[PDB]
Amino acid sequence: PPAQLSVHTVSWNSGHERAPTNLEELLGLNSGETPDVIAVAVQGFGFQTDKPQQGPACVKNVQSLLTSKGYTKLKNTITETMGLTVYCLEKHLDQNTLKNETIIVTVDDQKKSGGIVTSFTIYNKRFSFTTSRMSDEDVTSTNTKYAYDTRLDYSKKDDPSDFLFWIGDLNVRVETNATHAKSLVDQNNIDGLMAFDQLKKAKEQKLFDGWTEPQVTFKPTYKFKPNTDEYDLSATPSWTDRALYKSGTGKTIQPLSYNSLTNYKQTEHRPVLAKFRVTL
Ligand code: HEM
Repeated sequence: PPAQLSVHTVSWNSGHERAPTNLEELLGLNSGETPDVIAVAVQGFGFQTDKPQQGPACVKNVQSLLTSKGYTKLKNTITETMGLTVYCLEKHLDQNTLKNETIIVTVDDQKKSGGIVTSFTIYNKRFSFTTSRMSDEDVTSTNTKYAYDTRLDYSKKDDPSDFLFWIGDLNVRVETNATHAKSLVDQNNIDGLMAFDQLKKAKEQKLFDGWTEPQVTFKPTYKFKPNTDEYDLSATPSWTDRALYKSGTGKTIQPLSYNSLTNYKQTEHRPVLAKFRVTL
């Protein structure tokens, strides 16, 4: 059993955008790191129908790259609006104890909002990965717009998981006007603009209760004019794709880095890559 393990997560509200072919940078493998676990979460439209027949390229390109490095895909789960994939180095897996399980929760009759939780155990420690999606206009269990449901929160279980990650666009925005928000961005006053971010509000309302986000030093990841680093000020600049972490059992989870990937400009949101070291 190792004392520690490393986890990379990436999420991207990628909308209708085709998957990129440079996956190495997206997964944080391009400086030669070899994480134990990799989770990838996407939000968008039309994944399950998969009109563009992107599913086949994804599988082929990801499996190429990751199978070479020792990874096994634990699960891919696709809905109309969300994608969650979890990989782990094959050398950590015991078939007999893995208890690899996923649930899908949907909140609306069109199955467009809700979330996905994938969990598995290695070395007698349980990991859970959540992604979620909510629209501004939906009527919800929380009577808020935030992409939280207690059914997706494995920290509220009777037997809570040891390491928990929640990755995606939480539908948390920056609650101030665009002028003021842009001024703070231009001043690099990231903490000043985070003062207006709605995660703290969601937490006051007991949503994402006890979940921690790594310190944010990067500029808002939305809304960009595609292929540029210029904000489109039709929306207040906001942190859309987030990574939250928790333990249910007093385990240490240490963020190593947390950053938006500015090289992926093809769309209005920039992906966010987080790296953690967990102590078993
Ligand atoms: C229109 C856009 C997209 C569509 C329709 C789509 C559709 C799909 C489908 C159908 C699968 C499952 C394929 C199968 O199991 O046979 C899949 C897997 C996947 N997609 Fe997407 N996707 C899209 C965008 C993206 C984007 C932007 C990413 C970003 C990296 C991404 C990452 C993944 C990953 C990692 C898998 C699992 C690959 C594997 O290891 O087998 N997808 N997608």
